[PDB]
Amino acid sequence: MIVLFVDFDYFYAQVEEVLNPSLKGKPVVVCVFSGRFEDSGAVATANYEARKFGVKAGIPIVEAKKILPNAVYLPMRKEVYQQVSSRIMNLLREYSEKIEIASIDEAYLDISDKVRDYREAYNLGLEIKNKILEKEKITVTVGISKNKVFAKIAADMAKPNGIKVIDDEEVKRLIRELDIADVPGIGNITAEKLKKLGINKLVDTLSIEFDKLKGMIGEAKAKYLISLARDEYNEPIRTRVRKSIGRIVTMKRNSRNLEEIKPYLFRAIEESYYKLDKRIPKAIHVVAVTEDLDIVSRGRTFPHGISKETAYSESVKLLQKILEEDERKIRRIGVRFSKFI
DNA sequence: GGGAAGGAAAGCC
DNA sequence: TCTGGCTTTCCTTCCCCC
Ligand SMILES: [Ca+2]
Ligand SMILES: [Ca+2]
Ligand SMILES: [Ca+2]
Ligand SMILES: [Ca+2]
Repeated sequence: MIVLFVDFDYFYAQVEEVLNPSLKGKPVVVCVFSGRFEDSGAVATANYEARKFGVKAGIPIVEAKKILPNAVYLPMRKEVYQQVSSRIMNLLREYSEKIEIASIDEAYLDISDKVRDYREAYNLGLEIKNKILEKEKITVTVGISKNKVFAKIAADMAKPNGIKVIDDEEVKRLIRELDIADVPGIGNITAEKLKKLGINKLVDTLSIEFDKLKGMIGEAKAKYLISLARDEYNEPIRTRVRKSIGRIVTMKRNSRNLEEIKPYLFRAIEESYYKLDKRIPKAIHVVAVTEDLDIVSRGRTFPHGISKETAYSESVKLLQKILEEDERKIRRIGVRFSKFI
């Protein structure tokens, strides 16, 4: 199998640069303003001009401004990025019927039936990069290898505006030399548990007692890492279908007063229904982020679709259950719908 | 013994 | 200072079915 992975560069910030070319060369920071106070919220992303200074996804906007007070700060316009992403995904479908859209800016294409070797795969990658640059002015990084995981690692190694092939020989080298923390699916918590077992490389998971590995990181992640280390990871490219849609908002001030929370909860329901667009959910979950930042949720599944009026009434009962069962104040409140008909 | 199902944990965008 | 958002697996409990 030959997998070609596409990952758009500094996507949100780059789209803003495409829509306003005068921004190019300047540090641009895309913000997610929570509306709680002046500049409260976090950075969604920033272009490398800003990132090279530590301004990146997830840091508080206030911290970003301490680092680059003169950068351009723009509020996220997800809908615009989503429409642009959709057009690019449509261009990629021309290169393969087997495509897995993984996120707003990533796609895996199985090009096994399209090219004969990595030389041809590489040339197709260039063709794709040029087509997207021609049509949308967006640069991307392409990663090519024998499976999805290595195709993604290839992209990580080449971004931004790059292309890289990790052939069979290099896959074996990486199994021995790649920091295991850099393997997709291994976050800080799993990386710490592994470091604690002396596991710093994929190859190391083959010499540890399986039960010891499984007991520390779980059966699925252990089987996952071992399959990669054995160079036997096989996962087909599959069409993805969204399984959940929701909206969660930040309240002006923390609270556990039902009447004060309701307006936010109902606003989150309205926006969620707008985002469902014809999809009818059979399940609704009310999700609350407590003052200490913990996440609590209560849901209900119906034997039928949930009308908006039913979403309103059931959401209150679920929020009451959250308040009746938890003692903390709520900071953020929302809903999530799933189990579509 | 183990499949489902609810909610938390963890991962990545 | 900690936005928003989606997916998958984990842990626990029910019950032989969902
Ligand atoms: Ca990525
Ligand atoms: Ca990207
Ligand atoms: Ca990692
Ligand atoms: Ca049951």
